[PDB]
Amino acid sequence: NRSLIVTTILEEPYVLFKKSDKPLYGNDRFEGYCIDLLRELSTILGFTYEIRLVEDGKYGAQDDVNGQWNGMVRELIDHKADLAVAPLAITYVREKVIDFSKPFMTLGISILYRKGTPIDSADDLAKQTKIEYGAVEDGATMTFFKKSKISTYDKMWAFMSSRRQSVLVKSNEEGIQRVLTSDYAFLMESTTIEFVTQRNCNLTQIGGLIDSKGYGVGTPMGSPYRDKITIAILQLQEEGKLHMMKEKWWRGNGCP
Amino acid sequence: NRSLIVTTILEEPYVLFKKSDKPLYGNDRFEGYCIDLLRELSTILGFTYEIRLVEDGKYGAQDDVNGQWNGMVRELIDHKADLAVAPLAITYVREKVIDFSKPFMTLGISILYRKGTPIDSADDLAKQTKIEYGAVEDGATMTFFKKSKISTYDKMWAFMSSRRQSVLVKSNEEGIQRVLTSDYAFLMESTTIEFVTQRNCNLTQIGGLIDSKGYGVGTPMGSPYRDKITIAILQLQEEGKLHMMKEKWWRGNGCP
Ligand SMILES: N[C@@H](C[C@@H](C/C=C/c1ccc(/N=N/c2ccccc2)cc1)C(=O)O)C(=O)O
Ligand SMILES: [Cl-]
Repeated sequence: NRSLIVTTILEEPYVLFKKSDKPLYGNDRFEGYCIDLLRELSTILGFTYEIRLVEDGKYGAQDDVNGQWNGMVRELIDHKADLAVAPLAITYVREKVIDFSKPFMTLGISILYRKGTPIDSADDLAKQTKIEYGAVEDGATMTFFKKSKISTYDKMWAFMSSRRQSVLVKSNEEGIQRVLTSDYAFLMESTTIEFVTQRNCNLTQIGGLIDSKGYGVGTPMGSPYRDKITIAILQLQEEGKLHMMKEKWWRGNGCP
Repeated sequence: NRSLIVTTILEEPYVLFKKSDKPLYGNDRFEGYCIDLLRELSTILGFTYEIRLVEDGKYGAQDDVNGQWNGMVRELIDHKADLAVAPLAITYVREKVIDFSKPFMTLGISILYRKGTPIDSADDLAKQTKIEYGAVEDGATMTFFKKSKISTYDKMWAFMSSRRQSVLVKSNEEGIQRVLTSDYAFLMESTTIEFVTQRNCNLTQIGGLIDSKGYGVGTPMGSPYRDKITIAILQLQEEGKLHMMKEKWWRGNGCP
């Protein structure tokens, strides 16, 4: 029964500040899917924890000049947190430097856009330059296009790469706003798209999932929590609890 | 330098004997998704191997009286195999006794039924009695329904259980043939449903995934290969190689 430090990041509906008229204290300031998941994990494993929002505000990417990591990944590497419980994508490059639990949610990159247009796939966007499109700078989604040898997606990356300053945004809050107020398609993880489209009733996911990945709890390399967390996740999945938590948090405010 | 012993089991289209007019020897006698996966893994990690078909023809379950395991899971526990490369579901009870890689495929229980009807979900079946529905008796799909506390799945279990002589079958093939000839829906893994619907143009999956689980490569607890194989699988996913393999082994002769 250690007391752990858990790093996480603000992103609805995984983690948000709980609405209140007066200051809330400590872990009580937060709510969301990942907050509920962290509570269920602590019940099973028997630990208390302090939630600390990641200090530099980032998920985790590697500086290609100096090799250094940032974000929640770096916090784990440096043993500044015990666990990262967030919508943090399990990717090849990250799994090499930290230990992820098995996934608690499965998803893929897709496209956020306006409802009734001729666009129907990544190919449709890749073909033309008239409708702009991008992703959040330095997330797994942007990293995917940058590294992809796949035809359409190297082509999409050229468009993005040569327009880094315009089409790449700094957050999801900013991407969504750009979709809503300009002619722009936002490349984004499908779970987040599904939350957005149950709120902004004039937006939609375009096409299928472009790839496949999961979110996992991050731990430092070698951590004894990693396997215990994987086993607790499997228990919660088999009890129906992960599904119930997803329904709780994605229950859109009634989108006609 | 030591070759690995890989336990597996015959299961279409994951592992089958290859039909060929040309002489085949040893491992080359097998083909399938899991064989292609093993070959990619051995190229990436640089190991040689011998494929062996599991002695008791089982994936792996624990005896409810004496606590002993069988199947491929037992071969890993006893250190008789280094890897199990098969569509072995990553479950809580198994993950406690062996080390699974991360999933190479993610799936769930779903519903096989004919096209063209107003039936659109599990709930549509649950609240009627005209259309019969069932599953393989004593299979993982049945286990789910029996333990679920969800209202819809509870009704479904009560129906299937009480009507077991009428609606449960001994094999997927008996259930599929029944969907084709009679007013009957069949519950099984979505991977199997996809294989079927690619070959039976008059059939479809109804609704989405009822639960969520992954197939993973098994290794003995503590194996140094587990994390390596995880990292190779993530590389293959990101390169689009696992998607290409899935398409190769699942695609049928096309349907309008
Ligand atoms: N979930 C993905 C990240 C996800 C999208 C969002 C990435 C993102 C990256 C950095 C980020 N940073 N926000 C701040 C905010 C304030 C200060 C510094 C940074 C905000 C969002 C994606 O679709 O790629 C991952 O795990 O990398
Ligand atoms: Cl793992």
